[PDB]
Amino acid sequence: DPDLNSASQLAQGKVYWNIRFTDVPPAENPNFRVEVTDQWLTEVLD
Amino acid sequence: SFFHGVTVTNVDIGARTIALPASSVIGLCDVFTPGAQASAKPNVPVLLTSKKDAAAAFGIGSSIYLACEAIYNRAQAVIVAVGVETAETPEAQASAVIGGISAAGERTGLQALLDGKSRFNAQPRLLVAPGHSAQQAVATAMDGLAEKLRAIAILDGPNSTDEAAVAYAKNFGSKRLFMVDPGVQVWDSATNAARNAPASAYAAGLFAWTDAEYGFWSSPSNKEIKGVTGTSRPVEFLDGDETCRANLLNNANIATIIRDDGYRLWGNRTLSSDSKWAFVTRVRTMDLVMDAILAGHKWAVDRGITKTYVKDVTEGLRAFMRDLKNQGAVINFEVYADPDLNSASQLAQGKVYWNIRFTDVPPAENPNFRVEVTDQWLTEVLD
Amino acid sequence: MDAILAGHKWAVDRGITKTYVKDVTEGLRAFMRDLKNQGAVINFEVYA
Repeated sequence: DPDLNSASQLAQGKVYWNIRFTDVPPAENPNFRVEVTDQWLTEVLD
Repeated sequence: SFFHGVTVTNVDIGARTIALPASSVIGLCDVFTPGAQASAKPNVPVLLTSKKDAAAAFGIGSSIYLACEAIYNRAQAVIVAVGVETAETPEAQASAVIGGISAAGERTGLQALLDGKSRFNAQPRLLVAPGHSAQQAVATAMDGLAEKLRAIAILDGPNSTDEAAVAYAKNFGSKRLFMVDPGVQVWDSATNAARNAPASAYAAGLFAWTDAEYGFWSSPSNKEIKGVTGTSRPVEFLDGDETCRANLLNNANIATIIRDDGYRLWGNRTLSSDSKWAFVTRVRTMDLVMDAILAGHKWAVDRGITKTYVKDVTEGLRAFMRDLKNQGAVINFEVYADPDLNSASQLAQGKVYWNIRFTDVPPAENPNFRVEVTDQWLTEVLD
Repeated sequence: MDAILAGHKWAVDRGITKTYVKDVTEGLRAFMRDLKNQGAVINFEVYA
């Protein structure tokens, strides 16, 4: 820790470490967004 | 020491595979007389797979076996038949086909087709009530049933003139309704004469046949009906004229049965208000690639959003659409995880989004030719 | 114009795939190529 490791905190024996992490969320809702287009319809020409 | 010994783990991080839900189960509902020879209870669904199986459960004289005979003579597919007992008035027969729920807590009429997947694992994709769909009460009940099942409810209009067919087809406006107006004149083996069939089970044999012959992305709108020996009120389709009597019914989103004594279905438009869902082929493939993704991804409901999970759902989704492209169902596709919708706030709730964009194969309902006599290669006659 | 109309009634619901536009034109060039060496036309150009 840059801020919590002060000179007054270190002189009392306290020394702080930050452990930030992001866990793996359970994929409780996979959404699928299906759509019919006409975008690749001109690919039937050659 | 977490463990002193040999661990052998199965990491289970592969991309899975997706199968289609068979696309051809036919939901049937007509009348039959229960007795000694009809071995089915008058509201339970019966799974029928053969013509010998339909006569053993309903009898030969039943009006629902004549709908199985219309299907099994053309194709060979699964039929979830319901069957009802013959009511007194023709008005009270419509309230038995619609059904609803009973005092015993059981679905009775057309609603019993919703039990077609919980009991037989075969959800009906074609909804046919032959002869009763000509009433507006039954055909509105079959439209709401067709969205619960993601099915194509094949209607049939009245056998009156074409003004009574346009005025009947103007009531619906739903993309899961397919109407075949002119009544099939078919041979009756009980009275030894040509009776008028409702011509709705005969189109159901065509939908069940093109899935086994050409695939579920092919409209049945040029294929042939087998048992038909004529059409009541014969429609006109002469040469190429865009003002024929049968073409004016396809312009009103009604399929017809055109040729000399009725051997061609004609029309691939459903009764949709949007021009996007106009073709039956586009509605049929969309309801098939959305029930294959839904039933094929029930392994991924608590797998944990890792990098090898989002990458190995997409690779199992790109490979499913790639197996549809070279099969002939889609033309091209684009499957990708959603960049904007997969926010860090949505991912932290368990929601993770995928986009599946594709184009169906549209039925070539109007192949135009542009012939011209020119003089461009006329100087080629010099050597 | 009456041989093309009566000879393409198989293609009125076949579904537009890449093997359909390629194989209507392949049967349409062969109709004109067999009409060219027969002597009815001089040259042609069939294309989508």
